[PDB]
Amino acid sequence: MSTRSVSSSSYRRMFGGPGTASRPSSSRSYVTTSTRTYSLGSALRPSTSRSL
Amino acid sequence: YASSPGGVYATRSSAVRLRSSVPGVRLLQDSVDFSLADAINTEFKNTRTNEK
Repeated sequence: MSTRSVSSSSYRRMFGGPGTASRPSSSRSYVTTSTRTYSLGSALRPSTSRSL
Repeated sequence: YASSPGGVYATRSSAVRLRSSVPGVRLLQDSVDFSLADAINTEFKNTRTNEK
């Protein structure tokens, strides 16, 4: 006794699917940086009466 | 006279009676036939009813 039942094992190699070359998910899942710069726009013109 | 009926050695067929490997990986190809071999056992009944 045989049959004509199809005999697919893994049969076309064995390695997963085509299928995930691990495209790198960069950490832009962080918060975008705080651009907290400051302008000292006042003291750079030392506004004082020397008339004393 | 004394005729011997000796020499009638019936051969027990001992086919594997298991389909491909474990419970099978094929089914169609197991040679649906053998009622031909038992209809040939009745051909050799009717052949001996003829021949004698």
